[PDB]
Amino acid sequence: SEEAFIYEAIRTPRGKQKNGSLHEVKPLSLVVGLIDELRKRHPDLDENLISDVILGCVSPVGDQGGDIARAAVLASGMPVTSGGVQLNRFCASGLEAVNTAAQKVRSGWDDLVLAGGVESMSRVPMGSDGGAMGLDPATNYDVMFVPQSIGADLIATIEGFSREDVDAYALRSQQKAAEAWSGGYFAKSVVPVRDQNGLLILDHDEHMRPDTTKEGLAKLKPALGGFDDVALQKYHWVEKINHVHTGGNSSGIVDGAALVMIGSAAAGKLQGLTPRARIVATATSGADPVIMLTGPTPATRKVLDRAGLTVDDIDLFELNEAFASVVLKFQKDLNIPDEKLNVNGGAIAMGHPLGATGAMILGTMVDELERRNARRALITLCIGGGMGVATIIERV
Amino acid sequence: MSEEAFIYEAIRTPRGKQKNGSLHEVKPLSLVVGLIDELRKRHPDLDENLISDVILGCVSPVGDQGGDIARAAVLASGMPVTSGGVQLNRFCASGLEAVNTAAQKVRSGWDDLVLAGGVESMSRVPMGSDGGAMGLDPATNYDVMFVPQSIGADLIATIEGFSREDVDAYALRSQQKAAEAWSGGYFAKSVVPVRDQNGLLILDHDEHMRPDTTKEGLAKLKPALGGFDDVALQKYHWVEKINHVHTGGNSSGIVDGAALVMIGSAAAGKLQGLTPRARIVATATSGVIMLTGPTPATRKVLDRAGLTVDDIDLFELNEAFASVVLKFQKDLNIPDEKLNVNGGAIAMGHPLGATGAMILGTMVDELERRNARRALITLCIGGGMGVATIIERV
Amino acid sequence: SSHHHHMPDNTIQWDKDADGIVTLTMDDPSGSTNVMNEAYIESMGKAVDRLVAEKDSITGVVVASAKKTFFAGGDVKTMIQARPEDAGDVFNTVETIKRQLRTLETLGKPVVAAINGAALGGGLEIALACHHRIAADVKGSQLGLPEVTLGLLPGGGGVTRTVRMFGIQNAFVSVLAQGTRFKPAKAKEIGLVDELVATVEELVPAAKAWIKEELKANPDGAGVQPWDKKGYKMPGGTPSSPGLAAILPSFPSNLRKQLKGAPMPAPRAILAAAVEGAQVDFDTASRIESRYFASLVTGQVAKNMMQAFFFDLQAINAGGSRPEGIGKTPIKRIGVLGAGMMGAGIAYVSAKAGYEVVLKDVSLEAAAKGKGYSEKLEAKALERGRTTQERSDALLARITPTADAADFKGVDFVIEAVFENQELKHKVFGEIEDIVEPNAILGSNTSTLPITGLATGVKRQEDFIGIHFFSPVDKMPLVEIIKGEKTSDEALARVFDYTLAIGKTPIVVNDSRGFFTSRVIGTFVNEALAMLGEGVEPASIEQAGSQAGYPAPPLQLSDELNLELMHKIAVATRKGVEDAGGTYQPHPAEAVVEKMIELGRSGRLKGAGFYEYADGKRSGLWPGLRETFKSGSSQPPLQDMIDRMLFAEALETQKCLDEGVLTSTADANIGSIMGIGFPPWTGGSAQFIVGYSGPAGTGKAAFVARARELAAAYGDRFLPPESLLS
Ligand SMILES: O=S(=O)(O)c1cccnc1
Ligand SMILES: O=S(=O)(O)c1cccnc1
Ligand SMILES: O=S(=O)(O)c1cccnc1
Ligand SMILES: O=S(=O)(O)c1cccnc1
Ligand SMILES: O=S(=O)(O)c1cccnc1
Repeated sequence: SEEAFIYEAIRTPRGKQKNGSLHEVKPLSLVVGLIDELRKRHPDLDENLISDVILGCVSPVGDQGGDIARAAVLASGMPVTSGGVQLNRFCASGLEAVNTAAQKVRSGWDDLVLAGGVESMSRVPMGSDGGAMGLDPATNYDVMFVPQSIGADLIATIEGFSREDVDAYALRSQQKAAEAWSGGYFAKSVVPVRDQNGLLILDHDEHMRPDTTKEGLAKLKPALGGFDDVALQKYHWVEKINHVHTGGNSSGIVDGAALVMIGSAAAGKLQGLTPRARIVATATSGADPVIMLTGPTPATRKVLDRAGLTVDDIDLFELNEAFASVVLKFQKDLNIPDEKLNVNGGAIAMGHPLGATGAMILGTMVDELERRNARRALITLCIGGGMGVATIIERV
Repeated sequence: MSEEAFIYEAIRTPRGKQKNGSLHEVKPLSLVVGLIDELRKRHPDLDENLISDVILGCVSPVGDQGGDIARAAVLASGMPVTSGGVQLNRFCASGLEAVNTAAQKVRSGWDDLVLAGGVESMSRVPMGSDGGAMGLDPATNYDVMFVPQSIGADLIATIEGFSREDVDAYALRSQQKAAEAWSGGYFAKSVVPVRDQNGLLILDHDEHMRPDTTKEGLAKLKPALGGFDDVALQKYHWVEKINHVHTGGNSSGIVDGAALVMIGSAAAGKLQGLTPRARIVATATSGVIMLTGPTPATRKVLDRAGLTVDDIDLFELNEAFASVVLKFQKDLNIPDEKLNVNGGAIAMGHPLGATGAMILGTMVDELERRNARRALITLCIGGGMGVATIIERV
Repeated sequence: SSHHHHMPDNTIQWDKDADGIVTLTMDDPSGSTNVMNEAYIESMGKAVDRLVAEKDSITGVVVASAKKTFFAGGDVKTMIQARPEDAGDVFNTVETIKRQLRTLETLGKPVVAAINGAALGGGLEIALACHHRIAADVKGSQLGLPEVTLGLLPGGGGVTRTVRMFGIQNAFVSVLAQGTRFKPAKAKEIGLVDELVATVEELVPAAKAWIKEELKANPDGAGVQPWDKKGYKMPGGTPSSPGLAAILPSFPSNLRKQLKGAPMPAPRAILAAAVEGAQVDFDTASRIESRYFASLVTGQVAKNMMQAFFFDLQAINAGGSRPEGIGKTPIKRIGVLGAGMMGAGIAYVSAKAGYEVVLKDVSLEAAAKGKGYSEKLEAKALERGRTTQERSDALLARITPTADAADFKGVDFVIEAVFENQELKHKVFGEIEDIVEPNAILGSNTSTLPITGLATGVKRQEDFIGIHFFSPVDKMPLVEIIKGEKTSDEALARVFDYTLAIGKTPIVVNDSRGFFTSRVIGTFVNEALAMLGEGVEPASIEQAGSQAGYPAPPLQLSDELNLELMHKIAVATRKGVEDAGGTYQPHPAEAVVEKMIELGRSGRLKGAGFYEYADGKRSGLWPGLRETFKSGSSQPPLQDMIDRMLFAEALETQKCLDEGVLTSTADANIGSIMGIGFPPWTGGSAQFIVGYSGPAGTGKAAFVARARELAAAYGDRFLPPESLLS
């Protein structure tokens, strides 16, 4: 019944892994800083109307353990009634938090919800939380666990994506991320990180290499034994995996956080909030878990049928650039026009902070829909274990 | 706010005790897989491709419980790879928040059939194993005056005036009702025995229960780090001394367990041939002393469903601490014959991430055994949170 | 809980001396070897009960044996009968065994194992329960946990204790995963044994001496294992340790890479029990190990491997196919005709046993190249420390290369290994038959040509026989003895005894075209080439062979066999039925071989076949292969490709068992396993029939059903024979 609207969508800059500016910043501080920015934009916002804070986090241990969403509610002085819940659906945790916030508003049992994600990979590396699919030999031996890297190389092999093909996309991502920054596209959405004294720590995406060349990408070397033979035991018609993915055509390991304010139409009226976009539909699906990175394609199909739309009804497509082959396969499968796909760059140039990425690229499309005065955008991410989440937003 | 969400199945494992427990050798992933196989056994023709998500609550998602335990369950059990899988943590009410999130996914129309529940093997992954953003940041821990749940419960008993014999009287009541519920066969079809890879029995009862508890034995127990008592009284400055009345015999037990709930739309139930057992009427979320969160969450869920206390037939509040239940009973004048009628966590245990779904399935069964209409389930939470849910028998 | 389970003679002798040291002397009076049977369990239960009752007058314990071996193996005759409904009994039995060893391990006083001989499986598990292990360095003594070779796991604490001693990785790779056997010197090198003695008479004295010093020097830690002390640190860390958890997810994938995806559950269960046990206390780890053991014993693969590698392999060594009523006959000089890869390996394994070998070829340069095969095998043996400089000289000195037929004087055992051709074999035998001893065995290493025909080229046909080796001879354990129509029983027993002398396993085959190994391996390769002609992807065919459990994929093997030789076998098979007025149905693989020969890709020897070979090294499949056979036009389920290769060999074994080519299922199972590489998890090409398991069921009836299903889809060659019906 109730329609979920996006009122605010902000994010931190993405600090790089080695000698990154955000390494000295606890992941809790990254979220609190975004909360304070929302207050600056709406000083008379009745925070008592906020019923939940939903944060995606893939490695909820150490600095990110103990329900970091509740920690942000308490540390930022929000009312103790604002809840706080952490969730983990691997790469699409940030987008699942936004969709869960939207589905909470649609059910009529929640009126105004904050959602997003946070990941400080330089302080909490991925895999720090352990896991059963890797550290239980009985179930690991059965499900044939294979890292996302080999699965991405397997996709390039089957589809015929050469080393030059994936590197060509990686260059395109660098060029479009540079044009977006130099063009001021991110001026209002990227909230610079500062210390307790107000000193600047980071105000831009450190991982970007705007002077990338195809010759430089071709010099990079491609990314524990056994995983290569295990993948071919299932995909038995393939003789050899062509390893095309490097650090230059795969997503970057960065730190960052993102926040989205979602509420009903009546909630926006009571608080003087102008809606920016509307959540049209959300969907979840998946494909094989040995190759993975293939769940978003049927999730995109599922979210289109549910909203009664087709590819030609969508103005912008945003797929997380975990690996270049996954995006190129997604483009071939649905015949996505090149000028509609990741128009402001992606995680290859700017980084992939796991639990926050989904909310970041979601906020990116909200801004690009307004800047272009376009109508609809589709946001989707590939997921480990073979999952996929998709969302359609409509400009308001 | 259109599609109605129904409960089709609600099962749980027995709860194994912390010291020399039968479930210590069982990985928490296997506790969930065992419940999934039980659902298959009860519906051998269920098209699992209709299941769109598996939502598991887990407070310590590290070690054997890390890496999205819900996705591990989907893959390990052989469920369709399109069934998703997500872990969430909202402290004690994670199991109920997973059920509520599953119900809200069905109401939005964007999901048809969802598995929901929780898992916590506390004898393998103890509470606090995941660390915490508050404990690892003294600047935040200093400003946000942090006091453990144990002391806030003692503070509630001090302010409300609950004596050591008052809280121990409730602990005796819980042990007696839990033993009566087991002897009467109330849990025969909802507690699924845990077995090994050969079919041998591992556990089939809540081995934390002490059905021979006496008032004298509870009085001999001793009450459960420095600073936290002074930090609490810095906030509640009108209180002189905190009366420590909570022991291990009137507090929730540390146990291992899991629970699964199948939630779906009316169309999904008809399509798969499933009988709806109850209907999700409403959910709500609101809330240094902690544990005072479920009182506004209960009023909010009653106000949201257009009901009062007199409309509810059964009240189920998690027995984290005896004083928390006694305050809840006093704040809302809950009749004694309606409050935790089959015992609670003091007798059977509190497996954190799974408790919310366990006590929900307990009320689905007791509503049908009594042929009653409505029930209310709520859990207190650390940090000051609270979740409540109203179900109606179909 | 008791030390007893639920009549048998006592196994353990009790002896307490004046110092208070109790000596438990294991001596089962119902056999020459101490075995972990129901008599032992009851005996050790009474002994352990007595140690507890008399604890106040006991200062130490010495576990000893009165046999030539210390303690070897368990009760296979009982384990092979355990049904899935018996999982509770099997669990209780191994729990009672480990409850006895745990009590002995925690008596508060030192326990020393005096290992006088072989301590294998349950025998080593008893010694591992002791606080100190002393081994006598004698000939033939071995130590290890070879339970995995029977499809089992060390369920008497072997997994739990070796992991506590060496860590997860070292225990799995070096001890558990493959059941490696160690000589006493190597056992101490890796920590499996603490000290050595020169003879068995020093053991019990040294055991009591160690107890006396341990009580005096280490009074607080006496009788306390390292994993029972506070502050115990597992070597390599626990799964929660950050260093081990970095590589731990790669352990199952590395295991799946080594096993090539073959369906053998025992290594998987050992790895799971090892890791799961390292996450909990010792007792809980021990109970987890029990459940994984009961999982394997009640399974079918363990029954297959117990049948093949215990019962069948014993019956063969006991002279099952050896003619009864024939005495021993010595061998003094062996003469090998031909210095190829086969003839050189035959000369090596014969001289390594201790025989004097005369290696004849047509030129001295060729015979010298044959001995160079032995010299290069001794060079690799010295560089890795597996032999001495003196034994290598005595080995090579027994090999006398030559090029003259006169050097075959005094030879009483001839083994011909020339090129596969009847006229060439008739020629080289007539030259030397009058120069060898009048009772000399005239053997032939032919693989397909019938023996009865080759025996006509000599006068002493009663001593002509087929002695079929397998390349490489130095590493292949089977010898296929083919009995011609004129071959006597004495010649059969003499070749039988020779096979055991060189350390190889024999099978006896009646004369026929292709014998048994060459004929059955023909159906396996033919099925792969048939699938290639049908349009199945070559990579899928190779995957099906590896995942079925074969040591080498079938297309790769086809190149090592040469398609030119493969075509000649088919032409001889057709001519062997056409010249009898019979009917011959060509295999679909024949058309594939002919087209590859036409294309000049006849195998590895040519330099090109189904694979590409650059500098004598295989380097990927031939890219033109997919366009030649329309690869991809047929995509059957992988299990169909696997079953087609397994069932073809199983059905051919049944034929040549009904035709009388084979005389026992033991020869069929061990012959298929050790001869041509039939997957060991099946238990052999004959055991595969009685142990098949699929969606239909388990047993001979399930095999017949699946075979009829394959026949309806892929051809009447999969129709089950009459002998398999009721
Ligand atoms: O490795 S193969 O040569 O089998 C292959 C398979 C599929 C697509 N390109 C190449
Ligand atoms: O005496 S105290 O200040 O601890 C107290 C006692 C009962 C209720 N409120 C406060
Ligand atoms: O049963 S055991 O695995 O101990 C064994 C012992 C001796 C030879 N084969 C197997
Ligand atoms: O994983 S290992 O490389 O130790 C292994 C295991 C079983 C057989 N061969 C090798
Ligand atoms: O199944 S048979 O081996 O009889 C066969 C079938 C088709 C072509 N040649 C032979």
